[PDB]
Amino acid sequence: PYSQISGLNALQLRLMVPVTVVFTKLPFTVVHEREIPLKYKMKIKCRFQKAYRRALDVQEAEAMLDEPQEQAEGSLTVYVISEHSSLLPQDMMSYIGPKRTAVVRGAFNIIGRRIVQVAQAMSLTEDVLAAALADHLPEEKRRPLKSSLGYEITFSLLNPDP
Repeated sequence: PYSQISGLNALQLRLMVPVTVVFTKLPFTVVHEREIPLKYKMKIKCRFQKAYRRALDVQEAEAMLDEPQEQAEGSLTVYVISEHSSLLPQDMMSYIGPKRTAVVRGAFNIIGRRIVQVAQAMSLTEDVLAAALADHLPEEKRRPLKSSLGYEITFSLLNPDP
């Protein structure tokens, strides 16, 4: 398939991260996306799809509210908490827990910027992909191990003087 290969020469990859924001008026479903410049024809564009769902009714909370069945790879789930909810310390405004669950104090642009910052911290920042693709980068960096179908770990104990 020479024609298909030539089409693949310029592949417009876009990456979608399903994030469901839960507030505690209008499901805005705002989408924030950006594209890091690549030196060659192939380009990428990370896309954030925020659901802005209303509530359906800190480590203690996430343990019981998170549904293990509703787990999707590369899908974040943040929870809006009150500006005085005291679930997290008042000096802490964003909480980044494990298992794709976050909490942000607070639709509005000011809070939406916080969700964007938290999502960038937890998924698909420009630096993560810069390591993955470096031949297309316009610039260390290549420290990450390369991709493979398998890896082998060997734990050797050196005993120079038995």
